Amino acid sequence: DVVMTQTPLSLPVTPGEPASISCTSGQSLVHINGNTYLHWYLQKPGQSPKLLIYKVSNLFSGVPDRFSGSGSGTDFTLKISRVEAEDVGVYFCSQSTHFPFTFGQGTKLEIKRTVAAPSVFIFPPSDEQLKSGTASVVCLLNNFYPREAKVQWKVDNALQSGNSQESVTEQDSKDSTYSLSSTLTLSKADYEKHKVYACEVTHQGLSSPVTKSFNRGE
Amino acid sequence: EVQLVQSGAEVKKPGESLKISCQAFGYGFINYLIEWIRQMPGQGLEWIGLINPGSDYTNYNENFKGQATLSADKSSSTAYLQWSSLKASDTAMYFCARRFGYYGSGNYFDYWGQGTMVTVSSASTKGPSVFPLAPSSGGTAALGCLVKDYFPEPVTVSWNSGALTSGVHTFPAVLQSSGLYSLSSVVTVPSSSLGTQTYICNVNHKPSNTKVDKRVEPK
Ligand SMILES: CCCCCCCCCCCCCC(=O)OC[C@@H](O)COP(=O)(O)O
Repeated sequence: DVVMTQTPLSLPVTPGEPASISCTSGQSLVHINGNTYLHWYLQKPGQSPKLLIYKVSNLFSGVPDRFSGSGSGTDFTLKISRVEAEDVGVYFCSQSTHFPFTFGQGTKLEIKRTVAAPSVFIFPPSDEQLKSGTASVVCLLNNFYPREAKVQWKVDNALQSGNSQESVTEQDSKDSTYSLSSTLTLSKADYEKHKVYACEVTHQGLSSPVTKSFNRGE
Repeated sequence: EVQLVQSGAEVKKPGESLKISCQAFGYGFINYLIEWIRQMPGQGLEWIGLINPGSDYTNYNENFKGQATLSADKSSSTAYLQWSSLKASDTAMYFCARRFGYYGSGNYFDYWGQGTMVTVSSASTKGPSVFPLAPSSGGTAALGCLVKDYFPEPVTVSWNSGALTSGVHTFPAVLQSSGLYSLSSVVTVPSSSLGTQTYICNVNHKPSNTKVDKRVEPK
């Protein structure tokens, strides 16, 4: 099949500046009929993709002329003359020259803003939950930028592994920040074995790692 | 305006089959080129195949041949996708789309169905438990609700019956090793309000007819 490779995987952009995204196909997209059926789509979270550019360079109806497409054979480029807030989401290249039709893996355009450190919060498990035989410990990283963040769980100074899961919000449309939750899950039997529960957060916005903790009880 | 309407969300067990529909509205269904494309968890687009209802023409992604069967009913203007021997990894949003006409036609369409969410799992319907994420420290405090151990997706969470939206973050669900989902919803509020203002998260899980209001208070 014709593999389509997109770069970069992520593109933080500041509104007003130009942007450019690349798509390479593992074989020529020039059809025997002379046309090149390479298209560009933009998808927003929770929605279907929407067509921006067809056959390399033709703007789909309604698409503003700040978008353009170029390239030939195997190498293709989508460009935005000056980025606007509305341009955010996942860009996919698409080929319909060769069956099976294929797609690139996507390039995510997000808003670049100044670095913002997370506000960190820890939540002990509730009495209610404990009664049912399980303990969830939640660590919240609120309103930070950029998305890269490290959360480590320490239980009585010991590093935890394989017992936590992380979840992340979509970039806030108004303040351009992310928020993140990390949830440590233990049996009630395992939770009452230890005292100190600690969430350690590493982020570009913080001078050094920040730790919130509680002692089981108090 | 041409529209494509797909059948409702499906929950299936491993090994079962499904058949989902894509209903067209407009004359000329027989000349359509209908494609099916699925999309995995915030992931890439996987092309399944294309069908022309006016002829025997079909083309299938080889990777799904003999799981997938595309068909069309010209009398009802409906296209169908059948998928046999479903696996957990077949969990995805399934779209039908009309994008192209015949080569040389000059036709570029961008008609997409609303998508059919398909969940494949051995799990049984179960409503969530809802636990408070209590605030503690005058600046701003965070609080929330942990919505644990439900199936299938989705749940909805509002605060104070939708009266509070500002500063709320409702995280995507994660699938636990038990096969049940879990999510948290948090809000940041003024510290000074904590003594006076009530905070209740309202959790609705339609697939189980579950409605839970959980009051979140300090201590
Ligand atoms: C006698 C043979 C008829 C049976 C053919 C049925 C299957 C047709 C498969 C066609 C795939 C079309 C993919 C595509 O990219 O279409 C673009 C066209 O929209 C417009 O083409 P153009 O821009 O006018 O060259």
